[PDB]
Amino acid sequence: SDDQLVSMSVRELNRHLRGFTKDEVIRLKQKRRTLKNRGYAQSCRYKRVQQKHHLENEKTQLIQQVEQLKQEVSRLARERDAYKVKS
Amino acid sequence: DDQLVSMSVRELNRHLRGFTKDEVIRLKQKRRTLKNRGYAQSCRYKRVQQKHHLENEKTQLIQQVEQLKQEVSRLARERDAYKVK
DNA sequence: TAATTGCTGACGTCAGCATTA
DNA sequence: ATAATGCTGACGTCAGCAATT
Ligand SMILES: [Hg+2]
Ligand SMILES: [Hg+2]
Repeated sequence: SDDQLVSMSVRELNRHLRGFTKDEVIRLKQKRRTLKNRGYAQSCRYKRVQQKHHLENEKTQLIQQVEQLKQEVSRLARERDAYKVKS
Repeated sequence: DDQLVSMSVRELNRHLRGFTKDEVIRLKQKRRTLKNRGYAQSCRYKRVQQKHHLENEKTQLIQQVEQLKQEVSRLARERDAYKVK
């Protein structure tokens, strides 16, 4: 079965490929990789979405960090201005 | 041939005039399939370009928060100079 | 009221690079 | 040294949307 093909032990599978011709063995060995690849690619898509968002979220954080540091610059500059004049 | 993707509407329709309905259906599809193959290549290109622009966007920020930190720690000592005076 | 076009999200394939058994 | 596994970049199909024809 397709499902059973994807799911069995490295050994369990070998002990089940006995009667099948050698060229045929490879076809199903390729089928196992191909099938397993279908799974990996899916999981990769999810991960990529997570990674896309993460970078997006970093950017958000860096921007508010920029605002806040600018807001600090300005106030530290108000104090320097007022103290510069008295001095 | 596969340069079927090349010929324009006007060029193409006239090319089609010889063929049967069924043949037309087949060729028109191969065209969209071919045309789409190139479209996909475009979407990938367009994507790397804007993937980069984003990398630069972050890099310019990671540094912008440096001159800002340095600018504040500069204004710290400069404000104080006129504070202590 | 169609058809064609261009683009993009999502998939499944395949090649490569490690990592693991 | 083999074989298998998982992940990922890039690709080609296909669907379905938007905007032209
Ligand atoms: Hg990924
Ligand atoms: Hg794109």
